[PDB]
Amino acid sequence: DLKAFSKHIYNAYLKNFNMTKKKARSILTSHTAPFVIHDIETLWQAEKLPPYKEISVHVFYRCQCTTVETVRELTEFAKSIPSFSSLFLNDQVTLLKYGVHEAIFAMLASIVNKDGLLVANGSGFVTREFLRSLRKPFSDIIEPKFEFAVKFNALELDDSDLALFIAAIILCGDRPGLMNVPRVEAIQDTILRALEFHLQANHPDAQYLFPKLLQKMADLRQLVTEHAQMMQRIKKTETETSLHPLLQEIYKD
Ligand SMILES: O=C(O)Cc1cccc(-c2noc(-c3ccccc3)c2C(=O)NCCOc2ccc(Cl)cc2Cl)c1
Repeated sequence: DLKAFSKHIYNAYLKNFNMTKKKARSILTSHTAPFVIHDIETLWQAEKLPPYKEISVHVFYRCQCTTVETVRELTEFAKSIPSFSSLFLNDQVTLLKYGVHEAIFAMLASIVNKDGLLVANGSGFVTREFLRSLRKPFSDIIEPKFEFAVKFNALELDDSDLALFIAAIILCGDRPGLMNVPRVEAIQDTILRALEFHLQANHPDAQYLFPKLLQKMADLRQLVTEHAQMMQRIKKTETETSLHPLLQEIYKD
């Protein structure tokens, strides 16, 4: 039953991610106010990490922290869904490795907002204007994600949808190096059907939300590809930086 499949996943989502969209959205609106980060002053105030010699590189190390923690929650999430863990440990790793960042930007969108994004599970808010004022290499690597999130959040999906959405992303039998490609495709088609079903149910007036959402899934594949290339260049031109060994493993390709 797809209805039972969409709920089981949704709960796996509720149990593995610290920041849900429901919560994030209310903060970015009400309840209590986050600490705004817009310069050396405030960023440290908020932190009151590898060796950094400037603000830009510093923020670079921040994002990594955010993405490492997310890769962790995503692994736990990806494991909470039975079928996935049945796959060979290798492929399990493959799926995560190549789909990890797509799952990250899609969810981070839930934390994003026109003027900035929430950090440390809502504790603070890093303004977009601050990010645009960093050395060219770093300023424009974060920006694309802002434009993506904004358009993405527009489809106005909720955690119940996201749960399925990121599942359909992590379980992509199209990643390079999969052993049992067919079994992955099998699992994904179930997810995609639970996704299909669920949407038409949860958002009945959004007629093309599904084919439209699948496209956003494509924009992410593209978004990450460009991101990896920029990571590449930051590794090549900003010899002073470095990346968490975990990210070091994911960016081996
Ligand atoms: O490649 C990695 O795995 C890590 C990495 C390295 C360099 C740039 C980005 C990257 N490019 O755009 C994004 C991005 C932008 C807007 C919304 C969502 C994502 C991020 C990203 O991972 N952001 C999360 C942390 O946001 C933080 C946290 C703390 C601070 Cl003080 C500042 C920032 Cl901006 C990620």
